[PDB]
Amino acid sequence: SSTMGQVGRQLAIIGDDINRRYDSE
Amino acid sequence: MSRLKTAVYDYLNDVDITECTEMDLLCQLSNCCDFINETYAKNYDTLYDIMERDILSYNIVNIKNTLTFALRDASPSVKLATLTLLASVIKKLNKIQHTDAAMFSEVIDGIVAEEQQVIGFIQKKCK
Ligand code: NA
Repeated sequence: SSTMGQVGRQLAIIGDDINRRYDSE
Repeated sequence: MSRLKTAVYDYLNDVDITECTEMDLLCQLSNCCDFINETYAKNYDTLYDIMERDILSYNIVNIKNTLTFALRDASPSVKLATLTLLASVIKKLNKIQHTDAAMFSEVIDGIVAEEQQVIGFIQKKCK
């Protein structure tokens, strides 16, 4: 596949600039 | 079914918020996703590039599996990243054939799992 790993990768990124960026350090 | 689930469906078929309160879930969910969408446009651009094949072909089952799998360990901000993705994917597949939120029920089930946390993020932590 690798298509579904990608999306997953990309979603974690966004939710890391969120629930990590403007949260605690 | 739950207040959160009802709101996800509503949002997924953009019902259009009337009567917004700081603690109206649909409105606040809606605001959180528009904010995520704008602030991570470029990222949704990449995400589309990755999924164009699945969307152009109308490959629902893959899209569903892709997102459910993505949702697995998920924290509230990925769950909301995912719902934002799904909203735009729903809209794009409509160009091809009638797609509505029920087709993705199991994804919704995964975006709404651990309610208190997701709501907690929407109200307290989203922007
Ligand atoms: Na529906």
